[PDB]
Amino acid sequence: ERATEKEKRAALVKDHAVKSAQVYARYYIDLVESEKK
Amino acid sequence: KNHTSKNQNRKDHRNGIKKPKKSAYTSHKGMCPKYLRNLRRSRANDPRQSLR
Amino acid sequence: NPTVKVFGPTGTQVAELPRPKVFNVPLRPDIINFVHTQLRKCLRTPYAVSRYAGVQCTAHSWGPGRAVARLPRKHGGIGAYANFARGGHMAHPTTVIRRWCRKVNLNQRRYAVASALAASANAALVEARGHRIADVPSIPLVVDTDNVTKTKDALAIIKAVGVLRDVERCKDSRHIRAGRGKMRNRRYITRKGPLVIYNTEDVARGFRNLPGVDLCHVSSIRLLELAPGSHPGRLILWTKSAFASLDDVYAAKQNYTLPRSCITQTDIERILQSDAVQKTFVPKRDPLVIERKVDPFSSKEALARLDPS
Amino acid sequence: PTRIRKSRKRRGHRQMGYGRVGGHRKHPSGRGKAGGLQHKRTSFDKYHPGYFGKLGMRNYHVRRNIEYNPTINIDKIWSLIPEEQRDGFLQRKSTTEAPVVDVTRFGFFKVLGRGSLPQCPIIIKARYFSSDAEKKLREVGGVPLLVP
Amino acid sequence: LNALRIVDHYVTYGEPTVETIRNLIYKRGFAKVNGQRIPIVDNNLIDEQLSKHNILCAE
Amino acid sequence: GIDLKTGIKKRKVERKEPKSPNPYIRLLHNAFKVVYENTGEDFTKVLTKRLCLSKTNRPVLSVSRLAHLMHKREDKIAVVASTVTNDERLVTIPRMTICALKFSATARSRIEKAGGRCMSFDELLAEKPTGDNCVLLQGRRSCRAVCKKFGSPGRPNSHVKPKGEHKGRRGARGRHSW
RNA sequence: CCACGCGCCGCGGCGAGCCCGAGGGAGCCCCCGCGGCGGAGCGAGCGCGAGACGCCCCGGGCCCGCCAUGCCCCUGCGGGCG
Repeated sequence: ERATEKEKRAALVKDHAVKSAQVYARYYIDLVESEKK
Repeated sequence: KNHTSKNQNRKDHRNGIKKPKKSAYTSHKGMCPKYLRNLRRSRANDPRQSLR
Repeated sequence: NPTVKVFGPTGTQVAELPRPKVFNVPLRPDIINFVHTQLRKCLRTPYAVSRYAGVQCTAHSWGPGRAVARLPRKHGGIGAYANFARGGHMAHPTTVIRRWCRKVNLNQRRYAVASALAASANAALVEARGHRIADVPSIPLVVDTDNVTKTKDALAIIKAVGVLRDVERCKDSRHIRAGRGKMRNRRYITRKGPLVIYNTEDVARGFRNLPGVDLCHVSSIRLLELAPGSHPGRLILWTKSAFASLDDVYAAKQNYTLPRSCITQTDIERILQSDAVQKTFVPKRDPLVIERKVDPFSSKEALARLDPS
Repeated sequence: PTRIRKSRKRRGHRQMGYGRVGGHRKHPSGRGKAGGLQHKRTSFDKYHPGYFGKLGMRNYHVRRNIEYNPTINIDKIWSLIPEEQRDGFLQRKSTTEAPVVDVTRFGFFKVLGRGSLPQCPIIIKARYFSSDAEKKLREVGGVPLLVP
Repeated sequence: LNALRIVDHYVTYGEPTVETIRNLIYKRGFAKVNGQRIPIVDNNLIDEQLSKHNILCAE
Repeated sequence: GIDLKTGIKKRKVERKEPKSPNPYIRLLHNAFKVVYENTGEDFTKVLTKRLCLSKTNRPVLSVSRLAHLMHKREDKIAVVASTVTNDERLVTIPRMTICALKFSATARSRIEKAGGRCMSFDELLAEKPTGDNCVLLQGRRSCRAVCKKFGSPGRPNSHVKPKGEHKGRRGARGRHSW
């Protein structure tokens, strides 16, 4: 059961990461643009 | 050397600068006797009382 | 309650005797070794050097200006009266006022002999001590040996109860020892063999000249005989009378109660495998994975773990 | 054992644990408890109060047996009573045949009252009794008696 | 910032760029789990100690 | 060079193993440690350290103290890590279940006559290894004569008796006699 | 280095107890075996003399002696209760 929980948790972190990496990238790009405007 | 205070503050701060310990703050040493007698008289009644 | 078997001179089981309480006593190697060490020091004979040694000659320091060391010198100028001087006293002379004997409490001495007797009844300890006991039919060995006055009779009884290989291990082991011990009246060393304990029987003459065989009476069981080298585990050939009277000798100690039996390592292991402890045991959280560092940017598989996208 | 001693672990170290600046020297501070009021005054003050001076009356010869005053507390009087007798005495209470203890036979001349006594009435005999001894014994119903 | 000025001679300081932070966290980053220096090679270790703070992954 | 001498304050010495040559004490300490590793019950964490203590740290507990301590809880099994001893002062001992490292013969007879059971640490491990219905009790550590004399006598606030006979006026008859 | 005395620590036996004292026992390491030390303290002494708590530790409270002081009262510079 512990291995099953570990597999489930690993996917949740990977999913959070595939989304956050893209959300945060927009934030960094927007920060450069916002100061310029 | 007749006198040196060098190193003295390194020795003091090596394992020192120690607090005066608890039970020194709440000590009754030097408290007025009349107040201390009143405290004992008040304590010896009902829940605070510790006699049989 | 277990009963030990009593063998005859022929070596056949003849009768059974109930087990004495002394064997049940806990086996304490630490107590037997402490009591063994102090008792063997008590037997020591006092040695010392002469008081007048190295101070018989007349030597006074030459003093400064003579281009010589200041140590006391004889009329010749020969160094004397010093530890570093040939013909000089010891810096700290050996003295007879040393306390050769140590002291043990009677209870502690009684505890050590009770534990040594218990070790004798443990077969593993006797074999570990180096006795040959594979042939011997039961440990403890109790034999109905009548008054044996002939060594040949004693050898026959010992062959028939299996103690012969131990008697031969000690006979073939006699050698001249190493060191200056030879010159000091300690020339030959032989192995230690079976210990005969006897009560109301003349078995001493028969077994006295057997090699490695030592004899003792049940009233004065000696610890040094019971634990040779501080190691408990003596092969003990008990006579029927001696074994029967062991529980009577222990009563004769006016106010001594044999130490109460305690668990063994095997008993502790069995409890640690018992259902009650296993029910209490709780499973631990899974450990952490350390994983040695690798450059993430070095490979896309490495980068993926930190950055999936 | 000499082999297990620290001195045999100081071989090769020269001074042997005594210091290069000041080595072991013959009696450096003087022989015995000397200098008590002068250079060792600090030690005698910090650890020995009452070492110096005369305190009270001097008896040229003390009679040790005359000043021997063994004492017993009221709590232990019942232990002198053997266990077999003790349980029966306690259960039956009893004033007609109460237990009688002569502490002097057991080796004690004075009774004191440190603890408490069981309710059973008990007659206690001694050469002297404390005030509490008498009060606690009388309250239990026991009689404090003097012994010739 | 007042404490840092006292120790200025011993240190060098500046505002870090996001790429500088990423390179330090990825190439040289090591955790402090159980007072041990555990290398951060996966998003699992960060999740384990920082899920309460919502810091699930390296990003 | 790394500066490890700042907020770091040395290491402490705590006895992790019993110095007892007795094989029995080592057998129980290892057993109670095995239970503690598998189930981290705090009753077992203390028992494991109470078996590693010294004789001075492990004081005697009489059947009189145990009666007073278990006055409200007769059902609970007293667990003492030292010797249980008799108190001739207490005429009647109550029934109590006590587990100890040793019971004096006079104490053992009294507890059994009362109907109480004198357990042993091995028996406690077999029945209640985690320590359910059991109270870890301790004797008074600072009851030793050696503890009473610890300190500097002759200091104004010390309140400790001097080690020798002394028998003199200076320093004793009050603050002024110094 | 050894002896002896003191302090502290660890360990073993036993436990309000504990103890190879000198010795004695046909008796060698076995058995038996007092003081002593601890268990009560304090006061110059006369003398008097501890319970109320308390896992432990500490602090407080209370009790004992010494030192005062106020009452009460017996068998009275004596006892008690503060």
